[PDB]
Amino acid sequence: ALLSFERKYRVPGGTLVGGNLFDFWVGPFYVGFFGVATFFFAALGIILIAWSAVLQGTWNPQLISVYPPALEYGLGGAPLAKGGLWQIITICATGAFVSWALREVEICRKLGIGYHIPFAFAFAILAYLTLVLFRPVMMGAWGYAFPYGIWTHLDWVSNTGYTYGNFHYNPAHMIAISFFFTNALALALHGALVLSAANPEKGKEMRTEDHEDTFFRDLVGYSIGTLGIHRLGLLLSLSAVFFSALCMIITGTIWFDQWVDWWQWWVKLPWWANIPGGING
Amino acid sequence: DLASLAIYSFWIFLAGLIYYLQTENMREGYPLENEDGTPAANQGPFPLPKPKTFILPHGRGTLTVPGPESEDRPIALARTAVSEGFPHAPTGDPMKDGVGPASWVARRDLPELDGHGHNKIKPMKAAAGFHVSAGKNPIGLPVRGCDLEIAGKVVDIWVDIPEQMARFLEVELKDGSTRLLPMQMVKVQSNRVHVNALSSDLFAGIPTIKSPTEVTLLEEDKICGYVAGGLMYAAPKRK
Amino acid sequence: AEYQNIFSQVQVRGPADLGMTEDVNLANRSGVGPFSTLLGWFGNAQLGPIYLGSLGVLSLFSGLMWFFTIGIWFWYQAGWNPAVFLRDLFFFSLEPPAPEYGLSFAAPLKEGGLWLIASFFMFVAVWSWWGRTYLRAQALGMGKHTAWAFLSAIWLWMVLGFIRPILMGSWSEAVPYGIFSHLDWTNNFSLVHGNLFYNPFHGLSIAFLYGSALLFAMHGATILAVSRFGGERELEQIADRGTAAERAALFWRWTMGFNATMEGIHRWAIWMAVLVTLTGGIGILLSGTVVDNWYVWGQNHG
Ligand code: BCL
Ligand code: BCL
Ligand code: BCL
Ligand code: BCL
Ligand SMILES: CC[C@H]1c2cc3[nH]c4c(c3C)C(=O)[C@H](C(=O)OC)c4c3nc(cc4[nH]c(cc(n2)[C@@H]1C)c(C(C)=O)c4C)[C@@H](C)[C@@H]3CCC(=O)OC/C=C(\C)CCC[C@H](C)CCC[C@H](C)CCCC(C)C
Ligand SMILES: CC[C@H]1c2cc3[nH]c4c(c3C)C(=O)[C@H](C(=O)OC)c4c3nc(cc4[nH]c(cc(n2)[C@@H]1C)c(C(C)=O)c4C)[C@@H](C)[C@@H]3CCC(=O)OC/C=C(\C)CCC[C@H](C)CCC[C@H](C)CCCC(C)C
Ligand SMILES: COC(C)(C)C/C=C/C(C)=C/C=C/C(C)=C/C=C/C(C)=C\C=C\C=C(C)\C=C\C=C(/C)CC/C=C(\C)CCC=C(C)C
Ligand SMILES: CCCCCCCCCCCC[N+](C)(C)[O-]
Ligand SMILES: CCCCCCCCCCCC[N+](C)(C)[O-]
Ligand SMILES: CCCCCCCCCCCC[N+](C)(C)[O-]
Ligand SMILES: CCCCCCCCCCCC[N+](C)(C)[O-]
Ligand SMILES: [Fe+3]
Repeated sequence: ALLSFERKYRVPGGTLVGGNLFDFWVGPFYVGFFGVATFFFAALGIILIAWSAVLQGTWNPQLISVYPPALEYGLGGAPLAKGGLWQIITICATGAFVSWALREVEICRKLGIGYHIPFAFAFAILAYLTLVLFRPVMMGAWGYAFPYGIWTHLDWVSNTGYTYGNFHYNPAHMIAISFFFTNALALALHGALVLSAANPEKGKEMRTEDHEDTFFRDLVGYSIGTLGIHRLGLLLSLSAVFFSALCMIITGTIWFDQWVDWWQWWVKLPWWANIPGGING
Repeated sequence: DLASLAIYSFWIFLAGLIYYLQTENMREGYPLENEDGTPAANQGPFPLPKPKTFILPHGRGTLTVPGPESEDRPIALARTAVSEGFPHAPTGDPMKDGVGPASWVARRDLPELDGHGHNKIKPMKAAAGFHVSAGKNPIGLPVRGCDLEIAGKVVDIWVDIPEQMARFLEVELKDGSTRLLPMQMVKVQSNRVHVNALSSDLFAGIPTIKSPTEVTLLEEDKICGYVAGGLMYAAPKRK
Repeated sequence: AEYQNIFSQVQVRGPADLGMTEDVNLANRSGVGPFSTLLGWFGNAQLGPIYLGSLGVLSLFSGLMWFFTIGIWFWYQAGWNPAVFLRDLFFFSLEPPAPEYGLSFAAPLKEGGLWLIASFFMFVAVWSWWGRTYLRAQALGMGKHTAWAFLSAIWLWMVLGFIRPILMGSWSEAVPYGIFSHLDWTNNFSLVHGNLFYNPFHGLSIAFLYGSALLFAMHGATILAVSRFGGERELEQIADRGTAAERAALFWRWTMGFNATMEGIHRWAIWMAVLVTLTGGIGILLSGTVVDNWYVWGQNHG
């Protein structure tokens, strides 16, 4: 149940709430107050989803789906069978995630490390909260949120998308894709670099971080270095989810027309608006 | 049809990949133990990988993992309960005994060498051509602890030569002796360098290096260990 | 506010680094370029030296030819008018030869011949840069990981513009060169194959893309959190595990019940990323060759 080096780290302390009450492990898992909070919130949510499954008449996970209140109910409550089960599960999900982040902060404190991980997780929590809370509230109904089903949530993506034409043309959505594609380029490279250094040819000695920098300078005339590539990855990632949240918080609220047509601010600039030729004249 | 063969094939590939990946990540720390250091009964479903051997550069030898796991040091901790899963209390001074957030591991007592074979981390005085090229130069600045007293003054920056990066500040105490603080644990301000982790009276306790122009991997681990452990243990002296 | 280590507090410059020698022909390495104080707050300041052998220059010539061929066409469409060129920049497009010409090289330039020309150029550019990626590693004695990983990116590219156009018997199946037009193609593609959300490879590609942002967020943040024990010195932490590696492993074990090693996390990382374009290229390759409609296929898998 313990890694060979683990015992020296399993000391008392670091908890945020409750003192030594919940200061222990179950197998490998740390508990803490927020470990208890996570189980509670997760069990409730799972029970509500099972109970939402009986009202629907399937126990097939590819079919099960928990829909928001329809637009008619606005930002108010709804009867469980048609809206309220979602609204409560959403509270139970939010409760599971925030609790989970805060549980990571307690694990951080006992291990004497920085808080970068909880901090990064809170960006994912924020993207979720944009779709199920922030954008719904700004729009005027929980019904604009997305449904908890495996394929039904994909349907919501497709229909929300096409409500605005080809959703490619959301300019904040363009930026977010860039970071996503770039963050994966970077992850492929970082992993390949370290492994090619750690695992050289045949009976060659283990290469060094100098060889890693040489290799990249050889290749593209620059190398960012080990502290740098880890600062980069954290940044591309967190940036991708930042612009994701952005592209949705503006869709349906400040812009609600076809996204392709927004790009006419550029083409109708008076300097070139009328000049003949091209595509737009 | 072709597409159904492909997806079914993929799922089987992915399972062998996850298996390969998980056994790869078992080359350290395993086998699992009970809190008394004996081999635990349930190891889980994955077997240990066949050992692999790194040929270390610079004639430093060989590493084979997985291999015999031992701490190679005393752990000053004692059980607080009769069953598995509870905290193990420090039996002395956790800072001094090197437990908890103050843990270090017995790494080799040589310094890290760069690609060419030279010490990776030098003081800047012995680092030919290296200079502070941006930001406030910390050298000459007083150093403050988390109790708002002064503990020392910065006499040099120890640099990573290949990374071209500041890793430590060398600090002089009332003794006239010096210590290393890690860059990552200090706030370089305009009139001072501030240290949140440690209070002034704990600076004397920082592990000293045995030779004043190089640090070893063992000494780096004891120093970084000691000052991170202060965030927890020096906290009856913070705010 | 404790120091978070996202930007350096103090930069430090020394003699320009000319790198390891091993087996590299130094005749081809350029001179160290300038030093960027800007870059240096985040990463290395040295814009130091790039190697340029025979493959490197073949790559850079082909790459510029591709870039210029599309550009002169963009001007032809703009009527050589600089204002229109800048106005309609995202709207211009170099389109493939129409379905009539099939897989032939006999189309007029003002009807897809320029497309073939640019594509030939991009083709040599990419494979020569791949060979460069392999050779640069062998000179240094390092494993071929970066080359293998790059092959996976090449796979998707290879399928979108070459392999799948050939299995369909037409160059008109390939992607046009244009900002807005290559987007319209993408949207059109899903529509014509019965919605790609039903392609089980597309959804796997998505999981890996998402998982890459998850993993790198996890890893990057983890190395920063244990950079106070010299975590970023990953290769030495591989040969001689320190408390950085242990605390990192232990955070995750106490969170989710399992953990990686310092080497092992990079095996997770290369694969998560690699499987993005690997699964993606299979899902595109099958689209229109074997499956006409992913809705239909999904209804009765077969
Ligand atoms: C899913 C695969 C689809 C596809 C779907 C999309 C979608 C959807 C989007 C893009 C986007 C992009 N695509 Mg595409 N794209 C495909 C195949 C390609 C290929 C190719 C295979 O050779 C190329 C060269 C491109 C190139 C491009 C860039 C113009 C842009 C950013 C890429 C990036 O972030 O790289 C990261 C790494 C690099 C090293 C970048 C270097 C390449 C240069 C050309 C990028 C310039 C970016 C620019 C400065 C900022 C964005 C544009 C501004 C908002 C105006 N695509 C196929 C057809 N592509 C995004 C876009 O913003 O387009 C307008 C976007 O939303
Ligand atoms: C993110 C922007 C859009 C969206 C667009 C898409 C698109 C587009 C696709 C998915 C796909 C997926 N989505 Mg989605 N999805 C959204 C929000 C979510 C949220 C949420 C915010 O809570 C969840 C839990 C998911 C979860 C999922 C997975 C079922 C699936 C695999 C992706 C993945 O590998 O993640 C990366 C993370 C990891 C690899 C870590 C492991 C995470 C695992 C896989 C989570 C599965 C849990 C799931 C079965 C729910 C269990 C709940 C209770 C425990 C019972 N999506 C919103 C609405 N999603 C893909 C799919 O395959 O469709 C079915 C797909 O094509
Ligand atoms: C037909 C579809 C439309 C379209 C409509 C939309 C719409 C509408 C949306 C996007 C969104 C996104 N689009 Mg789009 N999009 C299209 C085509 C594309 C293309 C392309 C063509 O190549 C690409 C690459 C993208 C890419 C993207 C991303 C930028 C973004 C999703 C990432 C995200 O938000 O993560 C964010 C991550 C999360 C929310 C996950 C949070 C996870 C939480 C915190 C924890 C889960 C715990 C879990 C339950 C535990 C389970 C595991 C165990 C059981 C414990 N789109 C076309 C034009 N797109 C989405 C977006 O931007 O969201 C803001 C969005 O809603
Ligand atoms: C309306 C749009 C359709 C749709 C149609 C498509 C199509 C069509 C495709 C994808 C593909 C992808 N889509 Mg989709 N997609 C939709 C909705 C989504 C959503 C969502 C709504 O949330 C998401 C998250 C995604 C996500 C994704 C990615 C997982 C995947 C591309 C991976 C990649 O990294 O390519 C980026 C990488 C590359 C293109 C390879 C680049 C390699 C080359 C060698 C690099 C360029 C070199 C060159 C010489 C230039 C260098 C110089 C520079 C110019 C400076 N799609 C809907 C259903 N999607 C692709 C796929 O994989 O299908 C399964 C695909 O082709
Ligand atoms: C910066 C954002 C990026 C990122 C980072 C990130 N995610 C993280 C972290 C970080 C830094 C962690 O520390 C944490 C982690 O522990 O990883 C292993 C985590 C995590 N990211 C996860 C998933 C995840 N992250 C995602 C995305 C992203 N995470 C981005 C790429 C996605 C996407 C792309 O969709 C998913 C699916 C988890 C593995 C984990 C958090 C686990 C957790 O919060 O546990 C508490 C909750 C439960 C045990 C279950 C609660 C269940 C609910 C009560 C009911 C179900 C509600 C739900 C809405 C159902 C919806 C299902 C349908 C949509 C199919
Ligand atoms: C698993 C796939 C993922 C990935 C991985 C990946 N890509 C890779 C690699 C890997 C592992 C490499 O090793 C290789 C690389 O070289 O990395 C730096 C590469 C690479 N991925 C690239 C791009 C790229 N990869 C992409 C995607 C992906 N790559 C995925 C995220 C995309 C997308 C998102 O579409 C892009 C845009 C290149 C940077 C590089 C390969 C470069 C190449 O082959 O081109 C040859 C050379 C030229 C075309 C030169 C001409 C360039 C310009 C047209 C002219 C301008 C430059 C000129 C020098 C003048 C400058 C003047 C300025 C004022 C403009
Ligand atoms: C400023 O003024 C100048 C002069 C600089 C000109 C300006 C340049 C401009 C405006 C350049 C703009 C170019 C753009 C925006 C290009 C955009 C491309 C995009 C967005 C996507 C690219 C996708 C294309 C792919 C997937 C192509 C794949 C190609 C292959 C797989 C190879 C295909 C090869 C063919 C068919 C030939 C085969 C031949 C043989 C003999 C093997
Ligand atoms: C989704 C992957 C979860 C991996 C967690 C693996 C933990 C295994 C712990 C087994 C020992 C027993 N336990 C849970 C009773 O304490
Ligand atoms: C279970 C049947 C076998 C399925 C295929 C398994 C694929 C394993 C992928 C990892 C191989 C790794 N490698 C090349 C480093 O050895
Ligand atoms: C995408 C997630 C894949 C998870 C694969 C399964 C990981 C569980 C492995 C547990 C091994 C460890 N343990 C606790 C027994 O030591
Ligand atoms: C269809 C072509 C796909 C090419 C994929 C090549 C696999 C490379 C996998 C990453 C490098 C792996 N490693 C360490 C096992 O060698
Ligand atoms: Fe790393």
